[PDB]
Amino acid sequence: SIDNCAVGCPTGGSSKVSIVRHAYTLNNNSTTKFANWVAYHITKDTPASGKTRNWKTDPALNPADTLAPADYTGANAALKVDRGHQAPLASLAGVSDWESLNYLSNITPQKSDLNQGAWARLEDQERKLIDRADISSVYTVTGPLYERDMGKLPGTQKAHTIPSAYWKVIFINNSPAVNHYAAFLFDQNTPKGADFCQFRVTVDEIEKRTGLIIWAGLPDDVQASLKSKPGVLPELMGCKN
Amino acid sequence: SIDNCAVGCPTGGSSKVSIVRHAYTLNNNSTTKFANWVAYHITKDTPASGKTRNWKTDPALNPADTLAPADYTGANAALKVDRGHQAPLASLAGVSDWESLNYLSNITPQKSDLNQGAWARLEDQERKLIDRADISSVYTVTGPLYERDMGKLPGTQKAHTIPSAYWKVIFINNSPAVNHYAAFLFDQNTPKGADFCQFRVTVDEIEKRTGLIIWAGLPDDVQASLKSKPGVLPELMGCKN
Ligand SMILES: [Mg+2]
Ligand SMILES: [Mg+2]
Repeated sequence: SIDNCAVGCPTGGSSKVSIVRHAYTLNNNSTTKFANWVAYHITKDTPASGKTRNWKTDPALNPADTLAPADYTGANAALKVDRGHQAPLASLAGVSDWESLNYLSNITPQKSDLNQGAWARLEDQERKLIDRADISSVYTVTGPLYERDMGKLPGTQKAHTIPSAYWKVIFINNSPAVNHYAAFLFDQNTPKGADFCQFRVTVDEIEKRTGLIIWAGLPDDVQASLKSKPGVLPELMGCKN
Repeated sequence: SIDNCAVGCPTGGSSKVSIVRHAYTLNNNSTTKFANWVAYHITKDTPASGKTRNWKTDPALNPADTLAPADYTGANAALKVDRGHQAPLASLAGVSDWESLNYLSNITPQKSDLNQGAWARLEDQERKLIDRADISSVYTVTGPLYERDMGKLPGTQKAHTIPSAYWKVIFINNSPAVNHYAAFLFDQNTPKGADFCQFRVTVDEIEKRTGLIIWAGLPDDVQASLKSKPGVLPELMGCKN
């Protein structure tokens, strides 16, 4: 009874069932150990600052199909990665199941310079959209890409696949059929000082690279036309051209 | 009490007072003899087909400040122009004062190849938007450019200025601050078989070439960012890239 997608959650996830929470809807990958996609819905009631971060194994998954906190030991030192959120904590932690934002189904080993740099700056602008009086929702889908060998977490024996990049698809209010939208894609090795505005892409590129269909409930004609056209939502997020 | 603009009618027109009708809001130019801009609001209830075209002098204007039917005598033979509508007849002819769509304040001498070609095909797609279940309004502003000498109507003694080009700025539903938008600009000499999708521009370009501020009630930051960025509404009208 919770719809975190509005226009249909993505198809093409490796799991036929998705986890549905107030914080987000997520589709796990038991092979990579990370979520294929995470969909969430920011409203005026969802942001909450200063929450704590008790990393925890997601109790709704089989423990063999996801990571545990122990699996991150030594990762920062060896790989210069953080425990990076997919659905962002500060944008969503006002919901009733907020601690699930720190479940490791919502985390990947994300390069620190990306997590703390352009990815964070994009999160900040994404969240700020909800402060506009005429913006009542931000609906986002985010996830990883696996396109090159990224090495392995040193602290685990579990088979897993570290992402090589991350993507984020955003629209406001009711539907990208009528409302502004955006899509971004960042390599893991994006420089710390990068401008997130330089990473705009089409939804079609993300779909072709991921094997997903985003906004899967839209009419075919809407999908074809809008997914090959970069959106204008980034212009409201401080981007030029 | 009638709001044909939603987000503020344009500023900068030569007349300090505009004519407000159910069919449109119009700002006349007593020097050129044509409207500086015409703003209108298509809904599911506004289109009507097959209405006739009884051209008439606008009774709300001083006759010296506008054209009369006699003024068009011989114009097609001299200049290959038609009596071209600014606010489109078929999209608006169901309104309560529809005959005002054929008042000459809503008409200019528009090259036949443009009127019957790309301009008409844009009108058709603009009108078709309202058939979509999720589109409840189309708000448009249209008007001329005055940049080169296009000749004089042979049938009048009045000083007048034939337009050199025509533009159309469109958005759907509530506001371009949140909804898709488009802008188009066509020279008078546009070839008959031209594809209207090849004439997309920014709102900023139209403003700079007219002295107007369109959507003048939007916040400054919304104006600055969106007006320099071509919109995505044309993708819903059959256009690509
Ligand atoms: Mg982060
Ligand atoms: Mg016409």
